[PDB]
Amino acid sequence: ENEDIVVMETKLKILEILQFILNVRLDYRISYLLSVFKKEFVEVFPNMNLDRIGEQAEAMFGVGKTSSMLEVDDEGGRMFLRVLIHLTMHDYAPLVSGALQLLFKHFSQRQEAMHTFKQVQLLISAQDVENYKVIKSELDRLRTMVEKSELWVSENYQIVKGILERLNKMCGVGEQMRKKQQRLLKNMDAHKVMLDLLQIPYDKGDAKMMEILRYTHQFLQKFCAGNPGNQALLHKHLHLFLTPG
Amino acid sequence: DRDPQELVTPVKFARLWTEIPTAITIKDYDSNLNASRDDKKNKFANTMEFVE
Amino acid sequence: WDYKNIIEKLQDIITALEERLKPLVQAELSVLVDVLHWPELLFLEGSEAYQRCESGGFLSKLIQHTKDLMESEEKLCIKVLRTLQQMLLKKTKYGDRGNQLRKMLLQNYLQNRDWSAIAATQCRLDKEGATKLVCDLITSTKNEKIFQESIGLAIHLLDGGNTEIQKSFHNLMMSDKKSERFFKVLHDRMKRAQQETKSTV
Repeated sequence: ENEDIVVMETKLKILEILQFILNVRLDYRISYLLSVFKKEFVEVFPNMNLDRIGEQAEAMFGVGKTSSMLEVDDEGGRMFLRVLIHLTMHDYAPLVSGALQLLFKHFSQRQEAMHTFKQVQLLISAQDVENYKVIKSELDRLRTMVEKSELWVSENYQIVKGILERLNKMCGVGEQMRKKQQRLLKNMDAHKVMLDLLQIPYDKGDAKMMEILRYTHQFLQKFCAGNPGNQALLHKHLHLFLTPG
Repeated sequence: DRDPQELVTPVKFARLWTEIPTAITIKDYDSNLNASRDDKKNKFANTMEFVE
Repeated sequence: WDYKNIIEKLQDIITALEERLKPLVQAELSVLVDVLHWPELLFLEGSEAYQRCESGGFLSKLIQHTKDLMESEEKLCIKVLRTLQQMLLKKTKYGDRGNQLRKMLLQNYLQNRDWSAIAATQCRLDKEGATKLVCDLITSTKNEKIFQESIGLAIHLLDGGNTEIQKSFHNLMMSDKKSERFFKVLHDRMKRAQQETKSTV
């Protein structure tokens, strides 16, 4: 619509690129955190100095010259900040939205870094990494299907039941693997997705999708075995189960 | 925009204990994926240079 | 190596890092608020952009965009509303380390160098349309969090019983053709609250 739409989009894409670059910088910071943590663990365990770790974390946020290369400008962020301020004053709506978003993100580097570091998941086994990847794929597929369930609430029944059966079969093994996988699923909020599967509006009698609910419930029973934390988290949603059945 | 090219996630949330190094540098951070980046860039290396 | 020990140490380091950097986060947010307070200082004095920032054009654009983006970017609207709330809020100390980080960041970016101050900030925001922004969102918000943030921002606008802000609020109420809905909105909540009280009593 704008007479200079080409230039509008040019700087929109430029900000797109810069946000991607900030994401890569955040990834590098997270990797640095994990590397220093591993170094501390190995040196201590072939106590740990929390003060030195905190000093390194404080330094890497641009406070010292040791993190200058991370900074994306030669003016110490002044050029980037001025660019964002100028863009926020531009007529185009999405350009101003992006400029404001980057401006807010640039003054919240530390909180975002700690949030992401908490979101980081550590696995010592490569087979555990593959298990995490397959669980993530299954959870994403089930979440997408639940989000758009009006189609099946033929081709969307077999896949759902197979995913549920695979998750249930892989959910429980021994006792240590059970706890490990319970914690893993807890981090990815799988319980929320599988609870969203129970709120779908369904007819009184189907005889086919019922088996799905015959499995979705089962997993929740295995998600609480010997895990008071899972019981507590699912207790906040206890009003869902207060239905005749 | 073709089948060989695929989108990438800038931030990775799954990490492996043994793969994590004691210390990390920007050069090493690039180097981990540099093999894939180089073997895929040869097709578009000239366009890469022209764009820069 | 022990997986349990590694996980416990990871949790411990996460907690230590989170605890250490909280005042730093507060200082960074305060630096954001200060930058919004004086956008012109960043720009060159002779540049026309500096004049526009001094005139308040940047804040007017920010408020207009906040009103426009509420429909799509609710999170951004909440963020900007909290930012204005902090702007009106008095300066706060975040510890020696937080104070030092605040000074360093302000010097790096803002290189260029009281109830009365609160009233001045309130009148400036009213001139920029902050009162209009809160009223418009409240009468046109379907999100509870946005309504709460707008009500808080309006409260801060009227904090201290500023006569000018009250007059602007009243004038907007008379002039606005949606004011009825505004009242309705509040009224509706009131009714619900009453019922909720009667539900718990």
